[PDB]
Amino acid sequence: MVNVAVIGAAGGIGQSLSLLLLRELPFGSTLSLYDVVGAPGVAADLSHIDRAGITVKHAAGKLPPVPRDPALTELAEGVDVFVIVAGVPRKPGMTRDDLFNVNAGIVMDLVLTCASVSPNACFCIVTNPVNSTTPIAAQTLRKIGVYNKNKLLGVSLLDGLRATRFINNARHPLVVPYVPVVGGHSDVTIVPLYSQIPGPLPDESTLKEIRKRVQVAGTEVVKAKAGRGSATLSMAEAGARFTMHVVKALMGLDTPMVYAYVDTDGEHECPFLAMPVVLGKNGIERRLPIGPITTVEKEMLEEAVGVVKKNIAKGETFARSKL
Amino acid sequence: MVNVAVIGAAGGIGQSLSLLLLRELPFGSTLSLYDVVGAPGVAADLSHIDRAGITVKHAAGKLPPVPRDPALTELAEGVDVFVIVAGVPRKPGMTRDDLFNVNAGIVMDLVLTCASVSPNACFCIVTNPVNSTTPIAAQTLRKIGVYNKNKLLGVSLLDGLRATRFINNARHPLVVPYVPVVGGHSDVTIVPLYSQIPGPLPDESTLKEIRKRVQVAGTEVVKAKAGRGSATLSMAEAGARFTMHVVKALMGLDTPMVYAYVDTDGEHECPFLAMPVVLGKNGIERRLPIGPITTVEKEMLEEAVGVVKKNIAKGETFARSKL
Repeated sequence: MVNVAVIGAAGGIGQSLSLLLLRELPFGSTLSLYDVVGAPGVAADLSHIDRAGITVKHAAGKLPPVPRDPALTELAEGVDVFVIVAGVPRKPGMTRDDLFNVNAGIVMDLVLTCASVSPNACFCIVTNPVNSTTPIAAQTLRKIGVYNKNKLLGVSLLDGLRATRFINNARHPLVVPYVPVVGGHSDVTIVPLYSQIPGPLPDESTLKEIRKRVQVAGTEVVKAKAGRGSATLSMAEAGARFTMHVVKALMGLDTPMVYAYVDTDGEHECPFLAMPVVLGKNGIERRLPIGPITTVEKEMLEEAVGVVKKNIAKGETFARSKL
Repeated sequence: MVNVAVIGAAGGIGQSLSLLLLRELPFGSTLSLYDVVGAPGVAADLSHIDRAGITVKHAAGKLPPVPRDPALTELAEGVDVFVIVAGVPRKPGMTRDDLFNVNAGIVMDLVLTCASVSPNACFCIVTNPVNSTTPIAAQTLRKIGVYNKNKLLGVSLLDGLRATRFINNARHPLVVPYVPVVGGHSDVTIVPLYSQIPGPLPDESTLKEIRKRVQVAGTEVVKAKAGRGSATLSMAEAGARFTMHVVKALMGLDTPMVYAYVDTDGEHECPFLAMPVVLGKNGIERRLPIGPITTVEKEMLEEAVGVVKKNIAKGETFARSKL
């Protein structure tokens, strides 16, 4: 029925992400686990859970890393959704440029190897920075001639998790299930649109602080972790729920409206944007307009788009330099 | 409504366990997280997930570990369920006896510290070996005079997950939701009762191999992890699901029949046994008979009880030596 592959399944994010998918994947699904170390152990661990009708496959790549790993090529056969989660997490000790360089090459190799075997699969990019790794994946897809603009999804959902949580904490018992977050998935590019959710809002004073908190929430966790790591459990929650939305859409079990960092297909001047889409059996089914926003929200989006464009260009420049 | 504390929440097991509890705890619950390192980060991580009506508390103990940590004493206030999941990994250079001694002393300290503040809480023992750490907890409860035989629960459910999974793999598409597992929670003490599940069974040759695999499934994962770790994801699944059974019973939301390593009251010559109980508003509500079993299952259980008695005596001997 559906075969979902977690590429990078043995890291801190991948393990919890894989656990969530194992518990929620519909009966008859297959969970495929790839990592360059620790994949057999994660698979054995998860295979012991009493899911009925779930098959757990795995493959171990060569350490130290080999490009176009033959083991990944085998695993990628028949996969419908690739969750690209491999690469380094945003932990202290690597700049936002260092993270980009090693992770860009990792995303390139993995997407290249996976799409060469399963070119009609969906690709959910959670490897950071998704503002740049998503266009890098697109360029990789373009290079081998299998790019489908409706099957590449940069996972921006964690922003929505935080934006929803923070506003719900502010006006409890008034609770909403989601908050639109558009633009990008980096501090300067994250734009929550609280004006679009029902109910009275806090003063604009408090609102400014909550918006800022959404944008620097990743740093908030690194600080709370005394610099010993970054968000992994909430990261896994966002990656799984979004993968689930894609899976249910592929199966015709839902046509969900989600916010993701996607190819804009000419609907916005920016080539890629965190924006509302509805998913169907072919991936992105409809690109929706962002909707009415406040002047202050428009100002945030204008500055966000400015650096999103530079994020994209950086990723595309790296990609063409390596082909 | 309910306040569930995960004691050891920053370990591999604790983090995924806490993640599942955050996703599953009913609206209005409180999730409390304690660890000697990393508790603030795990709390910040989980706090960003868009659960409505869930409060996330944490407390950071001293490191190096100090007895009766006052930070734990504060967080223990008002807790209904303690998940003791604070076992230390066995590092190269430690004897198997050394491992038992630090884990037994850890269970003793944390039960002592928590029960002194919240003596009517339920205690779910996940720290291994539960065949011995559960009687150690009981002896600790008895010394401070707050022992409730119905609220001390050794978590043996992972045996049931593997026993259910392996038999479902054997007879698919014939699927059962659970398999009775009695006796203990280690190697020779684990006794699956496949004779009690519906449907035809494999021939006794295949059955012997499946039971053996349940008994040594823990090392199956250690092997698949090249000795660098043990089952954490499936351990977290079992811990969270049993904690959830206890939580729903403390509320008026279920009276579930579960299998757990518990004080047998007067029902068995063995003081502690993995056996069927039904949980209610006061913890264990009914102790149920193990039921009819095969001559082979009877023989396995006889060998198991023999070592469970030794396991108990070992734990109680350690407990008496430290008060």
